[PDB]
Amino acid sequence: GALKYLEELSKKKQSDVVRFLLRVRCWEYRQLNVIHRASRPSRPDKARRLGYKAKQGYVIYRVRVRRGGRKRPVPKGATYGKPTNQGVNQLKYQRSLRATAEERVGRRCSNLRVLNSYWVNQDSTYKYYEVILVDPNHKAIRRDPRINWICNPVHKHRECRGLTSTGKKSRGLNKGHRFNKTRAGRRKTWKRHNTLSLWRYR
Amino acid sequence: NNHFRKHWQRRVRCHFDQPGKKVTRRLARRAKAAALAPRPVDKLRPIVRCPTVKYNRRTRLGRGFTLEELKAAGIPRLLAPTIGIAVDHRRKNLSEESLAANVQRLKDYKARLILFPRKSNKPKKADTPKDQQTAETTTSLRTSFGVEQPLAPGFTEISKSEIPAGIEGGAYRALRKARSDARLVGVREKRAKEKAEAEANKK
Amino acid sequence: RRLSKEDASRVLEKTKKRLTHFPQRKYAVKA
Amino acid sequence: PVERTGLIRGLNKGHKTTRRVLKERPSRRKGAQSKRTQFVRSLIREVAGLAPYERRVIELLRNGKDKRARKFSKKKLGTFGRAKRKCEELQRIIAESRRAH
Amino acid sequence: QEKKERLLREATAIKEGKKKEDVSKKPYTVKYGLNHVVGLIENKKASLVLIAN
Amino acid sequence: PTRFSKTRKHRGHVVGMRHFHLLRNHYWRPSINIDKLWSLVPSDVREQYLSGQKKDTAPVIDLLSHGYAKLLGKGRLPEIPVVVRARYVSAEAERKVKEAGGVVELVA
RNA sequence: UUGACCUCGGAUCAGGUAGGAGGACCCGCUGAACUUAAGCAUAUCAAUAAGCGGAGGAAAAGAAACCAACAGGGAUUGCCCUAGUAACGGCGAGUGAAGCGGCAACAGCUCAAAUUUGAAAGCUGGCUUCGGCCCGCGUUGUAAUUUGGAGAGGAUGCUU
RNA sequence: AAAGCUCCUUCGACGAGUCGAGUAGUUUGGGAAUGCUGCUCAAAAUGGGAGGUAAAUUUCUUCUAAAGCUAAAUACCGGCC
Repeated sequence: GALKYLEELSKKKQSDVVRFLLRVRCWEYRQLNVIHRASRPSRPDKARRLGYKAKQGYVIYRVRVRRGGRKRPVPKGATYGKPTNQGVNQLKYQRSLRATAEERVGRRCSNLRVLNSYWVNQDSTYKYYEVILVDPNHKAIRRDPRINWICNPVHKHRECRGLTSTGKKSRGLNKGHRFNKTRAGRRKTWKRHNTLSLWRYR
Repeated sequence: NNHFRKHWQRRVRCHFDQPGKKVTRRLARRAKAAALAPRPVDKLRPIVRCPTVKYNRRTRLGRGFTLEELKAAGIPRLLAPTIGIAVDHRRKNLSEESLAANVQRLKDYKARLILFPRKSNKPKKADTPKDQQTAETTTSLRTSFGVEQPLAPGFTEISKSEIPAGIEGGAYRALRKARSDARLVGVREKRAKEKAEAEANKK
Repeated sequence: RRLSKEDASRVLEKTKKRLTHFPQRKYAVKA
Repeated sequence: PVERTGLIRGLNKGHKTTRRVLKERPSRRKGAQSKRTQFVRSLIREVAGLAPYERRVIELLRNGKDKRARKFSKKKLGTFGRAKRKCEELQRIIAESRRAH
Repeated sequence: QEKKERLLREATAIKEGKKKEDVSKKPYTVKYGLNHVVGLIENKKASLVLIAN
Repeated sequence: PTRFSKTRKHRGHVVGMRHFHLLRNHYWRPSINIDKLWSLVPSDVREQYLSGQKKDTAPVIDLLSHGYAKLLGKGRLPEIPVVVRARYVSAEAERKVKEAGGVVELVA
């Protein structure tokens, strides 16, 4: 069908047609609100492969977040401790702007569950994302075995706990020797390695 | 070398619940056995050889049987987990010996298997008849189908006429020669190709 | 707020076919 | 497969077994070209065109400055192998454009 | 509604025992749907394609 | 116990290279000398061999089954032919086995 | 003129949902200093305390873009061992894993990328005489089929 | 009506501001081999990732990322018994 062509076209982000579309849509999204509902996904192939369905109970919300680093909220931008040899301009937030976008969209629609999200645009000030959300109280959602896992209470606010794709990436949940400290949870692994274990017959 | 410079007393784990946890595990094992009876409490596992050069002398139980093993033993991959056989799609059979041993293991299991019909009134041709459903049964496949011979036999007797001649030149010299040839693989190849190029130039 | 029993026990058609033609069997192993 | 020597060191070391020839696993087919994806990628290349860095490299290749094109492609893409593959692809599109013209 | 009527009339004929080949005929309709139309174009089964503005 | 301590009495009176990602299983190769080689034979059969009730047979010892990879050459052997299968062997151990009338076979 | 789409709105419209508490344990974010290094900006304390967000009866992780280099193992988790080891470290105080191996427990799967095209076969809601009938969603794709262990197309004859 | 097995000429779609690279901060035993985040550049089709010393050439071995679900063994200074 057409979505293979859309995926190959969305690969080519520096072609004339794609840059023109990105520019005009970025101006439009800048004129719109910071968080606003998208009636349909502007990247239907990306939304479909991330799990969006044209079924009642699926919504798309478009959100823009300020890009760059993170600034520590100390008075006059200076701390009164030991020297750090670096300023607040070079501090890095450990989660992604995609995660920030998902969390703000979830707070805006607290009755829904964040399924996934995807990049749609960026400029010098903002990054633009579209978040797919699913209504766990809708009958079409609750009757579908491919999605009714999300109705269970253990999936309340997955984006706040890092259970989305960008959250798994940021927590470093991958197999191998490069992810020794983080594959099972960093703090859990640290507690296990710093726990002193004393048996009865030692 | 004492690592007590953190707040170690916040995360001291004692184990005064060791007998209680053993009792809990035994109760769970009894409940699982009662729920699964008359089936065995565990699945059938294959015989695999441990990796690395330290542990390749010894065999142990693996995760599950391969698809090639199931195909050679005549058990479909969808029926196999439903009759107490573990299936592992990641493992491959690179050699004939492990494949043959696991196929023999599966054939022995299928010979000793009793299969009750889904409906009592209508038994099928693949099902065990009522006059053969009565036999003494086992409940531990890890015991009845365990690793019988984990290591090679360390002692064997042969006649004095069958003593091998041995490697010519000596075993120590054979090891030294093998090491030297391995270290001089590439140098001899470079010399050979240089000689071939010189012969081609001045033939 | 918990899912109803019918919706929780509802299953896909491919899984239904698999459970129809290959269910968990009652079996025993001779000693 | 090559038979092992039965020794602990040297070339072809290791315990002797009868090696099997496996049917090739479907998970290892990745990277192979398919007719549909080839057709779709060719059509999308025709529809979209080229990137500005690709235009710079193809113009350097038209002038024949191959080493500078390889260096610029490595700077743009990051790795030497990806730069070499991109330069070969741009050579092929120059060749088809010339055989068309 | 027309489809439901066709199904009911065909069900009457099957209730009588007549064949679906006897009671029905090959349909001829405009083909729509994006993936379907793209597939038809690739398989060269499409005679004419109208694309929305 | 607290009652035995001295405090109760004192109550009232107070180089080279660095190897990244080392795997010890690469370098696993335990060694056994030849003076302990006959201890690997089971006791009764060893007594029969040393007394001389088996003059037409030779024992075959697989060191890898007992957990040894190299046969070293400390000590002396009796004049009995023994087949020894090992991954590694030292020159003196092989020479002493050959004087005893056996053979050292190389395995992997 | 009349109507249709698209986008954006209103309603004490019909039906739902969230907030707060708790927070021992769990998932993240943010984040010290006393202390120890003669003092001290690397370091240590500590990727800890305090601060913020989010769950459950467990959570999390989880069915390899793994480990390996072997005669190869085979999702995750935890215990024992690996091991105070490989490694990191001003002017050195110190820090410190992993594969294999034994055990406890084991369970596997769902989508996107294909045209049902000889028939959207799918679904929310409203009213019911409970048989169904309507208003809609949806072709910018809802069902069936397929997920790499494969599968699709054929051929084949038995089984469920 | 669905479903499994066997064989096969052929076909066999497989996730992009993502992978990867540079740089900065932080983190790690991985201050030559770690992860995460921000900024800049930005992929491919037997291709890609990894193979704990930087690079080129030729091989080899393993997997198949950028979508998702899932009990048990594990924890528990809160609550109830």
